Amino acid sequence: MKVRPTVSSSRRKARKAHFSAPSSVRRVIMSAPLSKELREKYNVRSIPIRKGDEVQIVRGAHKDKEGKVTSVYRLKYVIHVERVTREKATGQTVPIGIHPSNVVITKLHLDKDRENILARIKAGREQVAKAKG
Amino acid sequence: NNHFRKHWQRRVRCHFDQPGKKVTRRLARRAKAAALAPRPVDKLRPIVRCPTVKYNRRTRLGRGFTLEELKAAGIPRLLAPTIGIAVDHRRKNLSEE
Amino acid sequence: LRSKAERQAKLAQRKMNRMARQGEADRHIHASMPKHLFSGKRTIGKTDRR
Amino acid sequence: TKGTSSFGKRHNKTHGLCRRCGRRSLHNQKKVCASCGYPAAKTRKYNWSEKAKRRKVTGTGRMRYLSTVPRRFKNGFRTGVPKGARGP
Amino acid sequence: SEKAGHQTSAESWGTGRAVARIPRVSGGGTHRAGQGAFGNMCRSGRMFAPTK
Amino acid sequence: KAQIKQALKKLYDIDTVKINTLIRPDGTKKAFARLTPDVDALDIAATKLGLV
Amino acid sequence: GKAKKKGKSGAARNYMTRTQAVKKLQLSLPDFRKLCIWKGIYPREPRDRRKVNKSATASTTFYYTKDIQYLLHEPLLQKFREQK
Amino acid sequence: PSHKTFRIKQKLAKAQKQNRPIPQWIRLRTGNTIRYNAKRRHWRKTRLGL
Amino acid sequence: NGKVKAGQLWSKNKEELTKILGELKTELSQLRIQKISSSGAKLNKIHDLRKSIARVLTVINAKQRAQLRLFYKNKKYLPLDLRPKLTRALRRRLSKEDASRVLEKTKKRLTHFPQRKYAVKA
RNA sequence: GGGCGAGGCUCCUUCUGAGUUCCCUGGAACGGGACGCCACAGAGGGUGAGAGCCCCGUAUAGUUGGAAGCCAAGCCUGUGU
RNA sequence: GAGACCGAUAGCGCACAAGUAGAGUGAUCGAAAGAUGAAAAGCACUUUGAAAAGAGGGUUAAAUAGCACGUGAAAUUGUUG
RNA sequence: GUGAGCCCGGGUCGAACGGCCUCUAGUGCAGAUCUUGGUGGUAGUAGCAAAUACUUCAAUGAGAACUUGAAGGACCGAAGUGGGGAAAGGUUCCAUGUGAACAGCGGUUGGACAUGGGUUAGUCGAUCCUAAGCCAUAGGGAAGUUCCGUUUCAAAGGGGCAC
RNA sequence: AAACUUUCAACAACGGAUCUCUUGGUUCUGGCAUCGAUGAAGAACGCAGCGAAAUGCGAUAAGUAAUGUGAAUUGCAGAAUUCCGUGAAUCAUCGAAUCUUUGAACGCACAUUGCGCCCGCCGGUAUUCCGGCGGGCAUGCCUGUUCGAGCGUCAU
Ligand SMILES: [Zn+2]
Repeated sequence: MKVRPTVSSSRRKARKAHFSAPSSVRRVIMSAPLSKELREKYNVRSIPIRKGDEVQIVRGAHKDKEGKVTSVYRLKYVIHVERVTREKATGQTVPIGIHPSNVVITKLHLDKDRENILARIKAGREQVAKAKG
Repeated sequence: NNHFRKHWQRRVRCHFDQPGKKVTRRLARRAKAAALAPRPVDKLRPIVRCPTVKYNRRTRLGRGFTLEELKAAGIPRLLAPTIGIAVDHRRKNLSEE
Repeated sequence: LRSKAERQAKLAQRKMNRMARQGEADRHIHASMPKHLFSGKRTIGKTDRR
Repeated sequence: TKGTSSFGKRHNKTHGLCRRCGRRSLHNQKKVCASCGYPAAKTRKYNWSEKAKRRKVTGTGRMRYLSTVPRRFKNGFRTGVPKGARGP
Repeated sequence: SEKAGHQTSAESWGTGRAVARIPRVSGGGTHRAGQGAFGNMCRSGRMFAPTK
Repeated sequence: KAQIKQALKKLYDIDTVKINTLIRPDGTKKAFARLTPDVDALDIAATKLGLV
Repeated sequence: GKAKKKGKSGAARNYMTRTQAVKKLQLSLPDFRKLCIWKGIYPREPRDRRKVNKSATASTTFYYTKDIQYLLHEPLLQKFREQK
Repeated sequence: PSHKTFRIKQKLAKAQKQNRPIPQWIRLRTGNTIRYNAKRRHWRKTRLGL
Repeated sequence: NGKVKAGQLWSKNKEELTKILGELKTELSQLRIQKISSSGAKLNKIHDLRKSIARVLTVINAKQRAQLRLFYKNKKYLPLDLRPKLTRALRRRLSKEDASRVLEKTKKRLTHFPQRKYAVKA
């Protein structure tokens, strides 16, 4: 149960915020879990997804397919995975939109900022566990 | 005897804000106590007798102590409101009691 | 894509073509129940129309 | 002939465009706008027309300056720059 | 809202030979013109005994 | 016209004997600048303006 | 364009008489003569003095309008007023 | 008329530049609900009101 | 080309910034003619030239205003654009010193009988 | 009469628990069955159908970094023109 | 931040490029109008037509969802019995 | 089931809903020349009859009385069915292309629809002048929005000269 | 017997009711005090590679600077991002700026892009002519400065 007066449990306000969120908020909204190996390596459960990550689809009709993230259509709240496509009528290839909560990240596209994100998440989790323990 | 011959609907006051106003008053009192600590939240008041023949049986708190009361108690009139004592220069002591 | 866009532009005209508008600029709303034809009484003096 | 034939003589203009409010309400002979009351200093408004007041009230236009005032109040009308910010 | 159904200018067209005597929206050039108003039986009108 | 001829001289070293102006129905101004006879307008349009 | 009027350009704008210059600077005659000596403002001669001023004689003194405009900015004017 | 003021001609210029159908790429945007120009004007239908 | 970063502009002074503004304006003027004569990827270049001109103008204005604020640091009257904005009512408000000024009789009373700190035994 | 002032409060900032385990229906499990886990969090929303444990958030103590004020235990000092 | 409120003829006139379109010389007056599908996968290719389209053949879980698009009542109409 | 109604089968459909006891109301329709929306018979009906009038060949095109060229026949008849303007409109002008809608019949045509093009001045107007008239100022009214006032009961400014 | 009219049924029409949905209304509660001559509210006209509107913005024009975040935008086109970074974005924040013509609206006017005046700077053969650019010029009132007027009261 929510306690804080700044927290609203209004369904109307929640849906308005979700479907009118700006791009930086949508980046946080399209987060994906890490694989078990990455979770034990980094002590991180979930991260915002980005182009160049390698994912495994665990839900839907394209389950167990693997590939790299080729596009993050934040306007459609969807990601595109290479070779997870379908055929149009005309015989051309069109990407299939996958929600990032239906995939699991198996390889991270790493740079300095991503390492900073992972490090500060790990440090916060350890600090919280130490304080509550 | 119903007085509804004016445009009474423009001047209807409901009181849905009664618990909210109680909460606001309690928050203001807690803030005042925290600002005044360790002083008491209120000033000392004298005991006075109510006027008229209906209410002269009963005593109550008055506005403030008289100048002659402060003089007989040895508290200067400039010191008294700085140590939590209310002062009333209008009230007089007509009787000794 | 050009063929799809042209088809969508043609499909956008179906309601106004059923309403028989001369293009999209024709938005005139006519008086179907005019007051001069649906109110008042014809008296013995001056009349409103011949 | 007070109807259709008389309507053919309508080719003058009682009102032109007002410079202050943009409506075709500036009386060309009196030089007074019927809508906004130009060239009087005050803008014409009346309490017998709540609709007319709400058509022109504050917030129905652009609020080019007034829309930025609540943010400056929230930050306390501060001046200067963040510490260490690039610049002059 | 206390103003619901009453933000219109409308007058009855009088007793005649054609239409019912409900007040009707004045003007022209729009669908609202000539339509009934203010009644609890009218579309876009004030409800009977508005809640207070 | 004076501003137009000064701008043409400043930008392209173009000298004009006269300039005629009109305002187009779209709201932009059009200027016909007749050059001095010693200078070739076709040469200017080919090199400076690239109008071939 | 609009037709120009006579006497609004040329020498009539180029020259001023001494009376016009003194009234323009709002000075007394001794202060004006002193300032002209000190700043090097010299008498001038138009080709036709009637085009400058119809009441001018052979003893009328002329100056350049631009020279009088330049004298408008000299800091000694405020010094004169301060001493007065 | 041929005789017109600068302000009137400027307003007529703005109306001429506004008088167009919508670009066809608008209908292909994601979540588009614009199907035609609902404010399109014609010289026979609706007056500018100047 | 045509993309000028703010970081390199913040170290220049007025003359090279003016020179850069001149070259950018010349390139944009030529590129508009290139646009109306042919179509290509040069529209990206005209967009970058427009934004670069905006950046150069911003930096020149900021440096000029900083120099003027340094010049007017110790003067009683400042230009109206350099004065703080606040609101009109805030500018008309009495100053803190003037609002805190008290009479001398009040000052004597406050010096010798201020509000004391006290507690009352229960 | 002056000057310090421990500490506290207000505001933005970093961070927070637990299943996408197995079977069936299904285009898609967020449904049914089984076995677990978290809970100061079983408010709300999203995700291909009713999701505490998939994702954002939610609860509680705190924990990073910054700015401007206010209150304040006490402590140094001048002394009477 | 909420509700024993209303759920597209309701609820603000306005859930939509609504004080808009439109009307009036003018003051003023002032609407109608939401919903394919999880995903456009919005029909390749063949064929008949000048074309609109039709028929095959496809997409889809479903076209008995075809940008006239969820469901699809009645008045009223066509065919068949 | 006396009844208002309740329950089930079959078809369609796609995401929520019901029973029981209490609580609550914007709670039950055939009428109101009721409101809004939709739809019939009338009915393939009334009608599409002022302004004298059309015809032949060829081309274009899926399709030609109302497109074009040529060939004929007519009409306006200089107070025109001609050539140009003022008001009003505002791109209707010109070229090219065109499905539907509109042009009360048709349409290859169009003032329709789509994309483009087009308006060049020291001498033509505006701009300047004043007319009937209107509005500031001085000043006086008015609770006031403002009213009068336009030469006034106003210190309402120009020129020249100077050792 | 058919046709026609009417009745009953199935399917197909017409039309948009019903059901479910809801980034919207409505009502209550809590918090806060902040428009403008330093030119507001309102109006007009413009600005995107490809927009008419809505939205955003002002010739620095779907934006500039700064701070933060950390890889998009997306309908098409075209470019990205040294990804181990002075850095994508129709991102967020927002303390620095820009802010056309107007409008209480202020040189006089405005049914005119009409007519001026003052002071600078630049260019064109230019002491005179022509052009461009910059800064100014409303009213009432207050404090002060300075220049004045009147046998109004005086001194000498
Ligand atoms: Zn006006």
